[PDB]
Amino acid sequence: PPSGYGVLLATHDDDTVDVFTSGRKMRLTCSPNIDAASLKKGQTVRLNEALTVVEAGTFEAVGEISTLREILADGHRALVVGHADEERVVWLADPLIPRKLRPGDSLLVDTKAGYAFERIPKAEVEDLVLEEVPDVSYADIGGLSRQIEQIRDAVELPFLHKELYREYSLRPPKGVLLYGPPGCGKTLIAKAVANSLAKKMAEVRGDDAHEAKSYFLNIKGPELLNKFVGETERHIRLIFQRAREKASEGTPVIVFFDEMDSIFRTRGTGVSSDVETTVVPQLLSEIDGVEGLENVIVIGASNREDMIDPAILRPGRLDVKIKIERPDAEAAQDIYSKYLTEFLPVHADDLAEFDGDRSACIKAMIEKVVDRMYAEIDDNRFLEVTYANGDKEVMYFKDFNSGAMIQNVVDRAKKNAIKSVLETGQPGLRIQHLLDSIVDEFAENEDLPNTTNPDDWARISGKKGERIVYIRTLVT
Amino acid sequence: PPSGYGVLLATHDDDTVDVFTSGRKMRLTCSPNIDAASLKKGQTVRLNEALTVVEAGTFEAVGEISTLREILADGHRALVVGHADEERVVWLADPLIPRKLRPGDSLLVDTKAGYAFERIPKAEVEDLVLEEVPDVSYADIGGLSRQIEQIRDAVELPFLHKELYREYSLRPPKGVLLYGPPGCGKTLIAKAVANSLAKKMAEVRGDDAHEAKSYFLNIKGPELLNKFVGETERHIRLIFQRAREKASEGTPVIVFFDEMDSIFRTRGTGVSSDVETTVVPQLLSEIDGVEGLENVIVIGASNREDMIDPAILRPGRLDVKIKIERPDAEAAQDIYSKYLTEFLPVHADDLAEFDGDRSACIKAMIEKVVDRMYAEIDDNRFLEVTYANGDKEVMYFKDFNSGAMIQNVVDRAKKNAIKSVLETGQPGLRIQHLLDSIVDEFAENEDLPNTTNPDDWARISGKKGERIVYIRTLVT
Amino acid sequence: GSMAQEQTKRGGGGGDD
Ligand SMILES: Nc1ncnc2c1ncn2[C@@H]1O[C@H](COP(=O)(O)OP(=O)(O)OP(=O)(O)O)[C@@H](O)[C@H]1O
Ligand SMILES: Nc1ncnc2c1ncn2[C@@H]1O[C@H](COP(=O)(O)OP(=O)(O)OP(=O)(O)O)[C@@H](O)[C@H]1O
Ligand SMILES: [Mg+2]
Ligand SMILES: [Mg+2]
Repeated sequence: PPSGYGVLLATHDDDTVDVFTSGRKMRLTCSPNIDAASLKKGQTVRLNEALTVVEAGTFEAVGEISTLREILADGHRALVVGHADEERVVWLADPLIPRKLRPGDSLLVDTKAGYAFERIPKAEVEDLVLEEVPDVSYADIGGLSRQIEQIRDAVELPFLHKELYREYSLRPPKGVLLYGPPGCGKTLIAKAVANSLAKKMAEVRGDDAHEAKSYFLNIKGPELLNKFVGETERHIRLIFQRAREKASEGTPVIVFFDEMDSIFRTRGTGVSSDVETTVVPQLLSEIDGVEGLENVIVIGASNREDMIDPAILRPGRLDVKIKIERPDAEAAQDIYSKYLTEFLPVHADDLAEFDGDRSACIKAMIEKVVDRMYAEIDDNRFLEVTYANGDKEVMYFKDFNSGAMIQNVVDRAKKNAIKSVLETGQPGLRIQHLLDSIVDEFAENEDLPNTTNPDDWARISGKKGERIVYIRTLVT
Repeated sequence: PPSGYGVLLATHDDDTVDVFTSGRKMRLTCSPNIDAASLKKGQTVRLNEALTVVEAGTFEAVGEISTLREILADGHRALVVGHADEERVVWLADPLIPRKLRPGDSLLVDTKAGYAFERIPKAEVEDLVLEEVPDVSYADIGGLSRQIEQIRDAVELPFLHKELYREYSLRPPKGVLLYGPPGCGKTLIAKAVANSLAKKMAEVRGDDAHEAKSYFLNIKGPELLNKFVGETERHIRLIFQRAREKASEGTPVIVFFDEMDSIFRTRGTGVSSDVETTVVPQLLSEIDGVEGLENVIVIGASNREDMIDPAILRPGRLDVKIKIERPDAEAAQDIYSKYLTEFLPVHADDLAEFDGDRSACIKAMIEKVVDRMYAEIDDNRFLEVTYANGDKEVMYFKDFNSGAMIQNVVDRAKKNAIKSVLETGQPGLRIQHLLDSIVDEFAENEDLPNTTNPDDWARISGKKGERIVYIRTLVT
Repeated sequence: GSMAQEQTKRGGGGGDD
């Protein structure tokens, strides 16, 4: 019953095998049960007090990890550097002699034995950001059809028809940018494309969730910035190496950068710090250089289109610049339909007029509420934009509208309904509740604007030809 | 029979030899089977239960790596320094005492035995700078017939006719710089140069698999920055030392620096801790040097030549300078001809217009699209510029055209053609597809401008004579 | 006198056992 263990090193024609055991190298004879032909270098074997190899086993799974330095000419050995800058030449085991063991890979190794087995880095923490795949799909996004069509053509279409693209000698777009006013739905598309990619990977390759999620990376913005000089660039290089490794000309890898302005700037706008002055060239070289990413798509989302560096906002890097505009009446109706589901409880007062037809009643309520909020009445007057020319312009609450505001209004209406059912005991959302929620929201978001706001007024000022000099809230 | 191993130390006349085993040196006799004369210093021998040398093999193949510092006077001892700067004296092995033992080389050593078994060439420069050879050739570059001539001469002519160069005592230039607006062909020229050099080296010598491309050292901008204080300077010195060693009279060594903006920044004027005052002087001293570096050419690519240090741009160090500009009408036609190959499928109507003449139809399409792009019409008015006094100057898209956006236009036209094929079923590409692609590309790119003054803005201000003070988009 | 951040550079340490 008491049996030892050891590490196989090499094989000979004398039916003998070299085994490292107890800190010493010995040569031993294999039992007749085991055949030496199937043995491979680095395999773990079982020993005994009689010192005979009895059975082979899987390779070692734990130990110190050492960054690979270089691959020797023979191919059976490689130079690897330890944690404290110690360099050793170690044999390469069977599994490493799949993806080539390219230099710069921290290989799992045993210093005493002198053999390698595996590797990995910290960029996987990005994959840990998307531990839960969002369940929102394209069916849950309303008011945007051309934008969804473009984003599907940029990502899903090239991989849906490989032969047609090959015949026309067309490659999938290298990058996609999404820009627009806050709350217009950029992150919704950003997470819907990730959900679709996860579904595709689950249905095509395998049902395992981790591998499916491994094809989407979430940067989160300034997560790359680090304390030490030259470490953020190394992190970016590792991220792009990880991206290029997973690509196979039929499996896209989507690296999503959120709030592009956080880490990318014009290299001169940095006042307190100029880390972007070094970060930007590294990413530019990674995206397009002597060696270019064959099958990697970079999706960036930002709220300040102009503040990004011109080099990034160039064809060949960010091919399609999708613009998401503030919802109009039709988009508002679509969003309300997406939120005011048919299954929500509705008061019998509302169903009395429409014989209990829930769908027709909800559609009529949605049309009434969107008409109420999209009304050019003196009660909806918000601001007076002036210019040097003098063409004073009256803006309404409808101009500063987005899907987030619609969701907030629906939530407030639901809260009012729940308060009413708690106090009185009659359930059901009412039409008057939505109107009250609208006016309360427009009252709550009244004293927001500051002295000067370059958020969305720059475009209007350029349209009118003159710059804004005064704005006032026109209430009471 | 389990038998342990050991390492031979010395040979004595009594047929008894010293063997290092189990971490200690013991004087052991040799079996009559083995010959004492056949044994060599540092050769691994076999032991047994009686600790008798029975079989002698080869020298050790794994262990630590220590750089050779100095061979002692007797020649049987060598002093080396370890990873943590420990000085140790070792005995050279029989093969060490063709290949030449030189100071500074790395040796495979074992601390316990204190022997050096082989010399392992580190060749660390072969790592982190080699890449797969791109397939771009000189024939794939259009609109640049003067700059390509300059760079081709500066790279080939000193090596095409060496005797004539030596007759005039003309040294080959050692500094080539490429600068211009983004997406104009700098990296394209670099890739073409790398491909041509790799093909030439594969023609001249063998080892086509590897080392053939070793003569092109591609370095990304921030790739050389390191966390430690002196590691980056040592990396610079090592790269330049290898470039000096690898260089020959007939074999050029091209060390390409991509994204020249990051490194070589003007000394000082850094708000963050991006200390260039240490790295930049190292590069200057390596390139210029107390002794002239021979058979080396450094190529740098950047779109921001203003932030580069004046010293590195001094003539003689980076004398050869090349400017790549925005393509004109003729250059745009050349680029379109480069991309719109005759092999691209064409619609039946277009072929029927010219009776199936492929070249005539292609050139007609190219001429029409080029004329539409560069026409001065109201719809192509991109930007409006107001100077200090100046006038209302109008910049059209022809003032911002580039090869990258031409490629993007062709790509999206092909995508539209594929969409039409999928929806209608008629293969081919229409001129209307090109026009729709052009208008869509301009609509997507008309959000680029920002309140900044790059080199193009400086050129425009110099032409007008007044500084740029206002820029606005012509949305309506 | 705009306030500015910093990025430090580590120095290697010699440790045995
Ligand atoms: N069709 C729609 N258009 C816009 N917003 C919608 C739509 N449907 C739902 N929303 C709601 O709008 C909210 C904001 O969307 P999203 O998170 O995409 O904007 P965002 O990308 O965060 O904007 P920013 O990044 O500028 O803050 C979401 O919580 C979502 O519930
Ligand atoms: N004759 C040409 N002139 C300009 N661009 C071309 C030409 N032919 C092809 N291109 C396309 O232009 C694209 C960009 O070229 P290149 O990579 O050399 O510029 P770049 O170095 O990326 O510029 P930057 O580094 O400032 O962004 C290439 O992908 C290439 O396909
Ligand atoms: Mg967002
Ligand atoms: Mg470039």
